[PDB]
Amino acid sequence: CDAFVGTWKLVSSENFDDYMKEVGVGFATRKVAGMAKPNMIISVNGDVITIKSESTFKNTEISFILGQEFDEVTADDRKVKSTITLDGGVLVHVQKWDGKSTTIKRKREDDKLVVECVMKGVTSTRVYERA
Ligand SMILES: O=C(O)Cc1ccc(N2CCCCC2)c(-c2ccccc2)c1
Repeated sequence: CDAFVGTWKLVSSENFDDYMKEVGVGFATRKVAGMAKPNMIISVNGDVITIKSESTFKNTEISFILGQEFDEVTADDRKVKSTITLDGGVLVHVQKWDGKSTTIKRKREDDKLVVECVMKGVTSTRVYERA
């Protein structure tokens, strides 16, 4: 994951409110979470990848090994079971909870890190730049 490592800042978002609605996030959390401009900090130590999200809304952190499921409390307080893999150079993060599923893909495109969040037919695209 060398080209993912570093400190990234959110610079654009599209369709995120609709993605959060599809996920089941309530009104007040959507409003405050949608305002956030997180920094995403990605690091690797051996086989362990750590992704931190720091913002005025919440500070979260996950550490994981590719292909190995882990339990995650999301920023909107879902208790999910997550599995992250590398598929053709894209980090693919699947979250399962309550019979539901959402997929978050992270990829390098030019000097950006593009984050695509999909729930059923709804996609949100979040673009990060190096900090
Ligand atoms: O990291 C990304 O930008 C993609 C992504 C996906 C889900 C997010 N959650 C879970 C869905 C409800 C809102 C919070 C967030 C998020 C994290 C920190 C502050 C605001 C938003 C970011």
